[PDB]
Amino acid sequence: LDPGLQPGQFSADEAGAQLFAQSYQSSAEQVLFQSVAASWAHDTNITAENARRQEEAALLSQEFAEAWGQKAKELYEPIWQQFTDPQLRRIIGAVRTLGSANLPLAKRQQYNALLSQMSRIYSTAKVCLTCWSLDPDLTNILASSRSYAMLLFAWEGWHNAAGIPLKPLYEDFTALSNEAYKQDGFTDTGAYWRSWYNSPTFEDDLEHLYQQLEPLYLNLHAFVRRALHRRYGDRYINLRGPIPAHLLGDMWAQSWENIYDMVVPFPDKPNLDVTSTMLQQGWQATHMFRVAEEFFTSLELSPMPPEFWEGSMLEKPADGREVVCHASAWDFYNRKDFRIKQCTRVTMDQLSTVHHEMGHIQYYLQYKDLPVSLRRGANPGFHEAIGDVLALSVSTPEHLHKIGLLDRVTNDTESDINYLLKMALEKIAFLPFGYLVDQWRWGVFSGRTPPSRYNFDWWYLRTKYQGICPPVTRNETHFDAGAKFHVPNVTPYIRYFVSFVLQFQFHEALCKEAGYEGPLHQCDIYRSTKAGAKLRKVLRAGSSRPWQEVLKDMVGLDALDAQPLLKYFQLVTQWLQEQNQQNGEVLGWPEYQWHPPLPDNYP
Ligand SMILES: *[C@@H]1O[C@H](CO)[C@@H](O[C@@H]2O[C@H](CO)[C@@H](O[C@@H]3O[C@H](CO)[C@@H](O)[C@H](O)[C@@H]3O)[C@H](O)[C@H]2NC(C)=O)[C@H](O)[C@H]1NC(C)=O
Ligand SMILES: *[C@@H]1O[C@H](CO)[C@@H](O[C@@H]2O[C@H](CO)[C@@H](O)[C@H](O)[C@H]2NC(C)=O)[C@H](O)[C@H]1NC(C)=O
Ligand SMILES: *[C@@H]1O[C@H](CO[C@@H]2O[C@@H](C)[C@@H](O)[C@@H](O)[C@@H]2O)[C@@H](O)[C@H](O)[C@H]1NC(C)=O
Ligand code: PRO
Ligand SMILES: [Cl-]
Ligand SMILES: [Zn+2]
Repeated sequence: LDPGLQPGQFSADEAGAQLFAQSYQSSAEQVLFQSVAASWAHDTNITAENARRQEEAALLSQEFAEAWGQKAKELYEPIWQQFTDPQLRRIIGAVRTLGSANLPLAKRQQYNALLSQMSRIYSTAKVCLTCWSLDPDLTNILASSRSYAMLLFAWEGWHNAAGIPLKPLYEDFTALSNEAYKQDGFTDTGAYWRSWYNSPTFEDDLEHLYQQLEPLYLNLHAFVRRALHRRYGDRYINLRGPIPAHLLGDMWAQSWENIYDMVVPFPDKPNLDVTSTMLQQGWQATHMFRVAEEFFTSLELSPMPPEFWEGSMLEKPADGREVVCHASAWDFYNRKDFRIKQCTRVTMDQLSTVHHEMGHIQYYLQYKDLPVSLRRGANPGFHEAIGDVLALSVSTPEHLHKIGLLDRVTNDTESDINYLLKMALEKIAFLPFGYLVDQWRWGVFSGRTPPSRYNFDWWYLRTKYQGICPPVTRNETHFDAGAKFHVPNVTPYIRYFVSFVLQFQFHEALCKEAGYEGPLHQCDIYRSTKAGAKLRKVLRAGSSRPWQEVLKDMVGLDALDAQPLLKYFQLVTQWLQEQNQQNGEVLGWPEYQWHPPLPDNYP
């Protein structure tokens, strides 16, 4: 570590701590930036050499965090919690946590290399028949193929190709991650992740939330299973059993909007899937981003800077380069460079993703002048909710009409049901999955789930919550959790469950602030500068203040609350409930053991 990056001398009182924090900040931007840059160079161009460079950058980051971490502990570890500047408390709090910097040198290297190798495995995995990539090839098949056998080949091929080789590395990563964070005072890595929400009752609170949301999920599930039964027959669909995991339009069955055309209750109404219109109008990735950008500026939030357009990767490279296609938003910590890396496809659901990612960027733009340690969301769920809130307005038939993607719908009860169903397939279907992923990972981190039970416990949770079953037999050679991006890429997941609840709280508060007075689900906050000012306040706060306070200022409540979500969906909730009772549906999957047979002569 260069002497210019070393911590100097500071007094052991609150005054000296302010100077310490300032000095940290003065050096941290350079170190964080070199690391984000190397990560970028790798993720947009996966090679052995770029991985080597990224790891080298990661090592320097760890060295810097060690030097300043230890100095913070030495000087302030007792007294810092009693400092009366809450922002300073948060900075010191952040700096004293070394994470992987706690590992001895050889283990830091092992850890850094594991991250590289798991990332490589997931993002370069292919299914050969030459060979299909996840994005766009297998994504497209799962989205639009209605051949049972073809869907199965894609689902099984993907889970096999991505999951199996990840398992040994993931075991090694879990052990090292735990060793690292134990030194920071946490029982395991999961405990560290959960600490970001600063709630002694976090897990209970999520459980209570889910209890309220579950009946909506059960009704949607029963309704969709009925349609699937009509399409695929009694051989492949059990009306009292879990749904085969490959039939819901999505590799992870995490969102079901791609099977909308199968379940659209009133087809004679205008087609709410505007994809073919985007295609006919010649929309490209770049136009999707401009359209998203303009919504932000309509709220008097920030446009994307030139560095964003010049630096971002908005399409899958045509040069055959290997990239991490999974959409992400990047803060380079230099207050100038902000980027999105997305293998953008021209679809309606991709348009929503563009908004999601740009929500992240907008947060970055708004809090770029805070000290580095405070450049985070009020909690990670806040960061995930921003773009989704705007996307709720964009999805409304009225907004789609405003932007030339839809002919004015008859504002009647049946148009409402269509729309709320399409939204339910996207938002309600996700809830059990958003909830279960970190439950699996928390179990792994605590040792409750050893490698010998990785798949057993994954499918337990997948069945328990989503009511799905694998369409082919799985065993512990398979590592099906590994075939979902966030696991090998070590990105926490509970943020999304939190987000999916919170975004409806945001939507309600912003719509009220916008002076809108109709039904919640028909709200469009486009061009509300009052709604923009309210959202801006949240964004500029970063992690400077307790999330409960920031939420109170915004929404009038200091807690996550399912009621705004329920109010938004109430009409389709009622309707689905009636369709299910009239069809004599069983709510749930009491034949919990059931799996479908193989298609004739597979493969
Ligand atoms: C589509 O049609 C629905 C009717 O099914 C319209 O919803 C209605 O919108 C009006 C006007 O915003 C609402 O009246 C308002 O009531 C509040 C008090 O509740 C009052 O403070 C306001 O002054 C205003 O008069 C009405 O509540 C609402 N009706 C229902 C049943 O929700 C909707 O406006 C139409 N949407 C579009 C986009 O054209
Ligand atoms: C992808 O990454 C590789 C490195 O793994 C890049 O290859 C280097 O490019 C520089 C600058 O043009 C050359 O001078 C070097 O000879 C290359 N270095 C090595 C170690 O091979 C490559 O340019 C990157 N591709 C793209 C499209 O950015
Ligand atoms: C786990 O299963 C592996 C392959 O699965 C088998 O073949 C597929 C196509 C299905 O028909 C399935 O029922 C079969 O089990 C086996 O190669 C492997 O031996 C199994 N691993 C262990 C550790 O038992
Ligand atoms: O794709 C995923 O898994 C998460 C959830 C929605 C946004 N990104
Ligand atoms: Cl999180
Ligand atoms: Zn996100």
